[PDB]
Amino acid sequence: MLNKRKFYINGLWDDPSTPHDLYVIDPSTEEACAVISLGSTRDADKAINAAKKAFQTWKTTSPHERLGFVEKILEIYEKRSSDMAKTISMEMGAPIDMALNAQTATGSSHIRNFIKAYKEFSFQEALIEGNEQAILHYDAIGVVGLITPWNWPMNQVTLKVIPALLAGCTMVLKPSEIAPLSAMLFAEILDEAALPSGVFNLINGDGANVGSYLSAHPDLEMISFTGSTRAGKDISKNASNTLKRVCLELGGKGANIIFADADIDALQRGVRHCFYNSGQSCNAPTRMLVEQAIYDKAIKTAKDIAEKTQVGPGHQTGNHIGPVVSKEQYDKIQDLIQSGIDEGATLVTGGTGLPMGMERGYYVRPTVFADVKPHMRIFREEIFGPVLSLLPFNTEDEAVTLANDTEYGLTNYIQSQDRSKCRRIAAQVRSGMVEVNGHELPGGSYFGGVKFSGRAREGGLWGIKEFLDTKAISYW
Amino acid sequence: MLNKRKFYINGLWDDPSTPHDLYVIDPSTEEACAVISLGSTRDADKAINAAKKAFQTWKTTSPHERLGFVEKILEIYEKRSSDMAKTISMEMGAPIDMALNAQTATGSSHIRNFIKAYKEFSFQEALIEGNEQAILHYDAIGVVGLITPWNWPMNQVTLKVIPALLAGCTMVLKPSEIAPLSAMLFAEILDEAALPSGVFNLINGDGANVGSYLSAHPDLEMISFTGSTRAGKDISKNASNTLKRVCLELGGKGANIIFADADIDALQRGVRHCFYNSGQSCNAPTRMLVEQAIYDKAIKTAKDIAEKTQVGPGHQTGNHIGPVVSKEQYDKIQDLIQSGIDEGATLVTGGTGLPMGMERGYYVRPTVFADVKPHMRIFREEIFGPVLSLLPFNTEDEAVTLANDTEYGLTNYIQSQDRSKCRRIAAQVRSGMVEVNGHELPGGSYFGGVKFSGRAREGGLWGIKEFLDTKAISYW
Ligand code: NA
Ligand code: NA
Repeated sequence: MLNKRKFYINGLWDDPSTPHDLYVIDPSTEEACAVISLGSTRDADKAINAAKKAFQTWKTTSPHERLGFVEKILEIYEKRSSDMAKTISMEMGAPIDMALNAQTATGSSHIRNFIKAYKEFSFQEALIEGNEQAILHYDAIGVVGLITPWNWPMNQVTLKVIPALLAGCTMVLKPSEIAPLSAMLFAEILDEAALPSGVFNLINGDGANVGSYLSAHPDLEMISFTGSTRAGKDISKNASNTLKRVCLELGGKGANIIFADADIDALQRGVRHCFYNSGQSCNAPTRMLVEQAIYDKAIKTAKDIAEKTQVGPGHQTGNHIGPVVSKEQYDKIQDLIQSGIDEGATLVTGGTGLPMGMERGYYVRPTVFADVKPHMRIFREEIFGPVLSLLPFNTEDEAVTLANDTEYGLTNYIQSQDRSKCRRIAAQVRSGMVEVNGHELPGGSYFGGVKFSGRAREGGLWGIKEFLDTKAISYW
Repeated sequence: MLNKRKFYINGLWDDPSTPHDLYVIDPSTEEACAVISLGSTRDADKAINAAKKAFQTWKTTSPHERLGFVEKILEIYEKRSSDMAKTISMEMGAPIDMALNAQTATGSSHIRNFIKAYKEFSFQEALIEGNEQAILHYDAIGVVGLITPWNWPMNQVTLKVIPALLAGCTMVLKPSEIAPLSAMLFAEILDEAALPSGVFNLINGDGANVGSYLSAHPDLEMISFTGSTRAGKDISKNASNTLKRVCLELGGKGANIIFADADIDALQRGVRHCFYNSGQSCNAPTRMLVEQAIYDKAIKTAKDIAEKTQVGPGHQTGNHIGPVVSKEQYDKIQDLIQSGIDEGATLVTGGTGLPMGMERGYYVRPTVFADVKPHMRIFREEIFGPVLSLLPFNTEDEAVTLANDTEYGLTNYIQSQDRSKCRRIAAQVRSGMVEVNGHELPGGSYFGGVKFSGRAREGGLWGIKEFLDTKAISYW
């Protein structure tokens, strides 16, 4: 079992003020793989003090020198990529192939996209096009709090730490206490990159104590948070007394609108996307809304793909899905699956319990429901397991109404070979992102939602600017 | 006395659910000039219901038609400009000349600047320059809550209602209960413009009941608030449970850094700016930091200008300052003036009590303190009366330290004929805006601060975008 009790504060790994041990569980086995410390408010004060002190000199480094640190971080990140993949796989259950090619690789892709964006960005520019007197200046917002979850850990950590570096901020990161090891290795990457003492600090801890304490701390000027909508509301409440900037990346209940004229592979692509990372993706397309004409075909295709979707441990190679991350997550998912049965949805395949043959680990069966109705829990609540809900629609208006019947609005999805129809529907759905016909958003695009999904705009230029204040100077 | 008890809801002036009378006081006389109703949560629900219903059709109007309404609003606004000036003068005490040429005229200037900005704006554009596949879409954020204060009423109302119109939002405005009449006339302007029923709604009320209730209401997606920092924190707290966008324009404690090499008129300009609108400007330059070499000259100039600054009623023509807006404001200012004396600052001129000869009205004497120290209340707290604080500095670093010794950061000011020195200092002061050498920010620039001054970006393109969500479509 790994001894990982220390925090990274002011350039050094140090003990917490008081021991408060927590085992990190490997969800593929149910066994402890490491021990960490849950920090107290004193450990937070230490980290924040180190960051405030560093900021005074870090804010005066040139963009050139900051970019050089980020390039160095990328170089060491790539060198440690398979250590990172194994760590992620172990702590949160990602099957090892996808732990390397998606969990770890998205980190490197975000880093590169920040680099490209930074090269196009200037800290001064015209305030009004064609006025050569007044100027717009961007300033480091200050010392910031960063809070990341367990589901796509390096995706979420790189999206926050890199633009904060480039902006000239210093920071305290609290990663997820159920998957902190990847962040601790990221800490080692930054230390090996010789990032100046106090610029980056890592303390472990929980939401109710350390997370809330950071969000209310008077020496932080911003909190960047990725996590559940429930937690985001409390972050926002705690931050309001010091008028911090609050940037939130929260949950989703994505609709995938599939028309009869969708390309051949639309249905398969959709079902596969739902189960990817065992459904533990805030933007996963979990409500499949299918035109009446191909509804029976959709059910049949979802059934086939589900039955062919293997489940297996994180440590095994291949394209099975892994366990879900925790017992508590497993229990919530089982309850929601049972609710689908009890509320009268059609159970197409899968259901409650461990898949046949698995004796231990938080393995959830790939599950499909059909004839799901808007009032059902499985329609409304984010499940975060490999659980798809299908229902039909008859008109474009009905599809849009169903897609918009949610408080969330992260990514919605549309499949149709009719470009005009794609455009009409894309304009009417209420989300921060829309993926049409399996096309991903380009590198350097933002990632973020509207309404209960949060309104953060992470990635590329958007992401760098969340860590800057603007200043309008009337004569430069 | 004017009978003004009605609310403007769904295209009609109607009675409140239950009478709750409040006299509007004319601060030049201490007498009631009108009676209004303080609304309840039921009146708010009515207004919001009217707005939600209107939004369904208002969001589909073209930009062309929305601009046509705003042009019509401007035309009627200009037609009613001297009614507006008299109303503002009466309800909050602005001397009538400046009630027309600044209080009312800034409204028209903001409207025109939104018009210009709207003509440059498009609701779709490229997501990434040079990518012709993905597209950025702007969508009306939804039904919004607008809350405005008493000090620059039409400035603050036009900054909120016009960009919300152009963005395709519907809205409920609650103006200040101590200066609501100008907003009610603005309501009549919009009604005469034939703006569709329910697009714009006005209910009167207070902060603790109606203001808080709007900020927590589940059918509003955004709150735009201009007011005190204390109130902004509570707006933010109430809004967090529904994850609304919250845009805040709060108070300030502006530093005016005047070097020995400032232009001839720098000192006079500074003192005059402090007393303008009787100091009731969130961005007023209330801390004058003077290079040691010209400190005695600064004191002497401030004294002369103060002694020559006349006080008089709102209804009289001329360039005297008027009363402050209320008894409660007057009492707060007197307390802060007395604090300056008690804490040992040098009283240069003015002080406590009514100016000689004034028998009634909330008239505050133009007051100057010198040798003010950072711990003094008059240095730290926003006074909102005609009260200037002077102190010297010896080095550039000392000036910057003093200017940044505040939780506020709205507008800071720098006077020096050394352009290099202006640039160095402008880059180091921590504010959303910096006015150098008496140069105003250009039309279409934003107005807003950082930290405890809020981070709203009102005006021009910035202001239109605060009422829009962004949507990134991967294939258009
Ligand atoms: Na774990
Ligand atoms: Na009044």
